[PDB]
Amino acid sequence: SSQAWQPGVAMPNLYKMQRMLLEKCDLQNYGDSATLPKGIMMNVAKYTQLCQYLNTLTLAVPYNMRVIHFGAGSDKGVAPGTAVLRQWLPTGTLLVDSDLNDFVSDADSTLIGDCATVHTANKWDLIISDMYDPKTKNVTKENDSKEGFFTYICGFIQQKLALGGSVAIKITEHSWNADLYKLMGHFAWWTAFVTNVNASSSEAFLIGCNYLGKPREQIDGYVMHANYIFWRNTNPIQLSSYSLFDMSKFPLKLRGTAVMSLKEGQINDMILSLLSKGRLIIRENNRVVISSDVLVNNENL
Amino acid sequence: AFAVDAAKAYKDYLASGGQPITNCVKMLCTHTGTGQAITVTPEANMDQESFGGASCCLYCRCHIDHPNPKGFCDLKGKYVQIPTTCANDPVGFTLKNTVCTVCGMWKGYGCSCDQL
Ligand SMILES: Nc1ncnc2c1ncn2[C@@H]1O[C@H](COP(=O)(O)O)[C@@H](O)[C@H]1O
Ligand SMILES: [Cl-]
Ligand SMILES: [Zn+2]
Ligand SMILES: [Zn+2]
Repeated sequence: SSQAWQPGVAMPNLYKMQRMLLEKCDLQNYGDSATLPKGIMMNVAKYTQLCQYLNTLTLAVPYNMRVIHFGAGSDKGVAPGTAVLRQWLPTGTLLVDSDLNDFVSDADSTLIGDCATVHTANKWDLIISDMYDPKTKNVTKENDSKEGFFTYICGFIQQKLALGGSVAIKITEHSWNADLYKLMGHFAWWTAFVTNVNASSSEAFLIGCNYLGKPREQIDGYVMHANYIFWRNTNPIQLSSYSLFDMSKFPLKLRGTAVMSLKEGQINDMILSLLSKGRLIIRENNRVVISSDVLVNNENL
Repeated sequence: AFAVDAAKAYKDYLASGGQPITNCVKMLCTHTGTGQAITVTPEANMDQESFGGASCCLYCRCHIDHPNPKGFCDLKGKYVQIPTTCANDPVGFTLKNTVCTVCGMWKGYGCSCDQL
């Protein structure tokens, strides 16, 4: 293979360059399962492979890093993905997580409610989303770009992602948004990453690597999602848990990436080059303050 | 005067044959770590499993106040190493056992401080 010993498979660049039409996703291995190590949950394995892949990219890793994780609750009432992120991230990293339903978490702070109720004063160095509604898996209806939490995520990135920061946002055949693909062109690099443990699913993480705050490439998101599905439809990925057994190089290196505050007028080509290489983060370095909007109602008489 | 005693309730439920709390979050790790009980990153040795701390805390999992005037949690935001022989019930293990304040090992499951 070669591929079976990786944490997963990233969309090859040539598939990004196509102009495919959207088809139904029909995966050959749809129903295969990886053999997980004894007692290990799918969500731990999936997040572990995501982080192993992110270790291969040029993520900025400043002191006093700030990471926010949407869709972090499980139907079990715990947060396995958050637990993996906290293991991966340098000790001391500020980690906030959130979900619609109540759950217990290892994050530094947790907000319960619809993601649209979440507000933050500060900018973030990394945004992870596992948000998903399994109702979208209806093959009897047309597969159009979805709004909902994707509309929130797009605005949140444009308003609250530090220049230089990165994102990993979970999509599927039916859970996707064209504007989010378009926003991938505002990063120095991007891909769609499929974990080897969950390769039987049309799930992927759309990863934007080093945010530039402006279009570097113009992407048509309807077309790009068709390109992604074409890739999946024609490239069966062998289910594999092999990478889970080598955790010796798992921790994210604390690079001490520089953080500066800068005004739009100061973002020259040399700055943009440092951003693009994972060598600079642009944001305020103030205290991290978050909140959840609460709707108040009195239902008496 | 009245306070719910969740610890005693779980101990008695277990002695009566109740199934231990499940879905504690087990971490992947090298299993070449220090073996200390509660750490900022997984530190299981060959004879332990590492778990996300909040998922192994009776008070976190039951949604009840922590028995501590400040309500602080020893486990949330950390990782807990559980002997593999006791990993079927991490919440029971952390409830019933104590960490040596000197070496950070579990009393009776790694602490050698009382040796000659
Ligand atoms: N609009 C939303 N705001 C916040 N969390 C959401 C939203 N939609 C879905 N989620 C969460 O996303 C998670 C998806 O995980 P799963 O359903 O296990 O793939 C669930 O815990 C949901 O509660
Ligand atoms: Cl419970
Ligand atoms: Zn607790
Ligand atoms: Zn000791």
